[PDB]
Amino acid sequence: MKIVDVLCTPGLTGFYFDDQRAIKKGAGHDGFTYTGSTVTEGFTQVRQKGESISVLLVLEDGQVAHGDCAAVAYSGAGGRDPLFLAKDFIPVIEKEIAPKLIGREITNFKPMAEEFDKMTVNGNRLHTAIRYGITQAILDAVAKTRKVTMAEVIRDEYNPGAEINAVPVFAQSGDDRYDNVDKMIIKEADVLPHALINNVEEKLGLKGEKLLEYVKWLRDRIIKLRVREDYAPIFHIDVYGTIGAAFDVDIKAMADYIQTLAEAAKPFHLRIEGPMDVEDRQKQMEAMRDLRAELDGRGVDAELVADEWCNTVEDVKFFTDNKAGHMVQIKTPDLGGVNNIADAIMYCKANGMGAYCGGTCNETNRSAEVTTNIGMACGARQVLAKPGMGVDEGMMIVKNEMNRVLALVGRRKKL
Amino acid sequence: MKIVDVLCTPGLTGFYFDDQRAIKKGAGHDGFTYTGSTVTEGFTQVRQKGESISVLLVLEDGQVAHGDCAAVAYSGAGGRDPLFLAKDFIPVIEKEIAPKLIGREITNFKPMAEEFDKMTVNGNRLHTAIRYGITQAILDAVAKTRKVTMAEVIRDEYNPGAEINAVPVFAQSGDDRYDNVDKMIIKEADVLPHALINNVEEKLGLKGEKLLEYVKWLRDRIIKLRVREDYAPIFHIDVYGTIGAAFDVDIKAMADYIQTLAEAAKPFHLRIEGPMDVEDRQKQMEAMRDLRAELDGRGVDAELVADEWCNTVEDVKFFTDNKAGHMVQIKTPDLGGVNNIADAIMYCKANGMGAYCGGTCNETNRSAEVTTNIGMACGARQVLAKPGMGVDEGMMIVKNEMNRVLALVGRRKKL
Ligand SMILES: [Cl-]
Ligand SMILES: [Mg+2]
Ligand SMILES: [Mg+2]
Repeated sequence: MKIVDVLCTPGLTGFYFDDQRAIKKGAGHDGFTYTGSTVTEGFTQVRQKGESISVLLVLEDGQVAHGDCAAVAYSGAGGRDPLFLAKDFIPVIEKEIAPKLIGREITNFKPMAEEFDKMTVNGNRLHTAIRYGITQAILDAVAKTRKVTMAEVIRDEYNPGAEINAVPVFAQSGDDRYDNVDKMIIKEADVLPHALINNVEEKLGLKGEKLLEYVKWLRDRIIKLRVREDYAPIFHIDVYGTIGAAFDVDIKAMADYIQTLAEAAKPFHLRIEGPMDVEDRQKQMEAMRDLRAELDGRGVDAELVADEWCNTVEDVKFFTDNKAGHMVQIKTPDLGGVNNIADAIMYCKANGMGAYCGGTCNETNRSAEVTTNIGMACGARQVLAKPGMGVDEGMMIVKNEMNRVLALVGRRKKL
Repeated sequence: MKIVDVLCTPGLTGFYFDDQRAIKKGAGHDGFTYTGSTVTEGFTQVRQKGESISVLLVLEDGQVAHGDCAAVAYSGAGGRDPLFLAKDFIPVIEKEIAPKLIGREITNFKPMAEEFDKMTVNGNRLHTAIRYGITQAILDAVAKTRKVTMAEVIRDEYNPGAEINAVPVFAQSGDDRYDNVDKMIIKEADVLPHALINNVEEKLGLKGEKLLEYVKWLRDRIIKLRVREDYAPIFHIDVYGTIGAAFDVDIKAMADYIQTLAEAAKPFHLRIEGPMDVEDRQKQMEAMRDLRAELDGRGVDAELVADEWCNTVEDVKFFTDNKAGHMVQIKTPDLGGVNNIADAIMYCKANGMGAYCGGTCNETNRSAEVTTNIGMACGARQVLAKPGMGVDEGMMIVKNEMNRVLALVGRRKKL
């Protein structure tokens, strides 16, 4: 099957481009908007519409493969590629990438994805978001050519022989950590709520006392609201390094604190994302490794999820190798070509590291469908319900795709 | 080409099933839930998860057509089919419709959709949600057989010789009529905000003063936040009959009051949905017609959008024939077969009535893509951004689908 055409359309995402540098300097509030001057190049406002590029591969048989280019909300922030304005990046795809695809015979997903993930123009690598879209399109093209699900393609090429099963769906609440919890309970998230505990005083408490009461509220809320008695989701709470800050990164003091969180969470199981956030990757690994080893040596039944300083596939291998937490976050848009997600997940598996197949609230419905398929195929420990902060939509996009994929795969076994 | 297999999966939606009867009975808000006894049959809490049924037709070439069965959030309410629980209706599909689809030749969309729309079981019509889902799936099957967009199939069969263009996108705010407005301005909604003015004293104001003030605020908000000065969206406010109630359905008084909103909305054009809500369909048509008469005769360029008592295709024909409003809401989930959306729009356009291609917050990402296609094909006046109350997600689904479909058609025009 040849590719005969390549179309690009600009688009929306499930959220916003936020000027992080402006927000961290003290950008004020006004309704759903931020105020004051923009700090980051390219921004016209501190908050503006998040953008995507839909990449369409017209196939020889007339089918159309579809992937979406997207970046995180903090597009163009520290250590990221420039603000992903479709206007700036459609011309690159149309003049540098499309001619490399038109007339190409569709081969396996792995080699083609890798070619396009590493490709250079003027000796310079492609914007992560473009690699993200183009490889999603390529995966969808392989799947359509072979008449199977994207999951199945990824399984064949990255996880030979394995079963494809449902993956636990993790929902994120943002600051509305009470109302969106209700949403998640009612939509039966397998993992919840993130809770956006990004403030020591306001959100954690100076002694961690606020999060402690939140965990108790959360446990009770589930017991009260759940339709089915046997619905028992896993707690996943992101403390943006505030446990570290509130306890001066004292390994033992953090673990003692975390133990009381666990006591408060029971009967439910507790995952804490980003306990600490220290000053370099080496020392983040060490602090995660040792806090895990502390928790583990004492038999405190809480898991740590890596985030801060764990970005690249190389990072994923580094945190994995060194058991720097119990779960490593695989950051789908940041990794560029979606083949890297599968590589990263499969490394985690091979080394017994829990794999959180993540994403951004600022990507699309399509990009979410694709990476869900990857998550399923590689047996990730959980996948993010995404995009958007509405919760319902993100859960629907991700779980419905999961459900249909399992239906189709199961049909194929009995043929 | 035939359909070779049918798969049904249970799914989520962008929203919830709410027991409307209980909500009117006085169910108290608690977080994102409602307290107390359910009043409607089949409900187990006053708010429960929205449910969908993804319908997949496997065709003999190995492509998979996908349609989503979905109902309104007030599933099971007055004049409605029973609460659309997946577990209740999947077996109906599997037993009664799958055998009729497996082995069926793909001919044209129109006769296939009509057969399945009007299909009976033990003498009784099928649930509107099943008809909704099945016909979507059929439409997609037809498109995939012909290797064209869903829009092009509908254009070919209902709107011959027409171009397919972008359609104004309308966003709903729900009660958060302030912050969600900000969203819509940042995402550049063509029509906004709905505003859920569903209460006389709290929302409209007794003498209309609250809506008037909200209009003023809305106008300033757009001028305040718009990225580019020539963004001039259309105001569309739903008032749930309350202008009728506050002004004793007096035509002159209502005409006078909308004139003031119109004046307060300038430079922005205003549409008011459901100005009144009377005792029966006949008196509803008359009030709509006479109110439009007054405004038109007085040259107040503000429009009236029909809703209440305008439900089926005969109703849309009824409101069209008697110029009862300037626009009519085509209620996509409620109409069953999606072929009926095409018939209703095209009637409206043959007789110079605005066609509002609607939907629900409680349908799916897929149903929204499909009916968006129908809207474009028949050249609707506007389409609802949907599903979900998040706003961002429903705008992305609807508008990103819109842009891709136009890119594909434009390509086909140059082939
Ligand atoms: Cl909240
Ligand atoms: Mg984190
Ligand atoms: Mg209405």
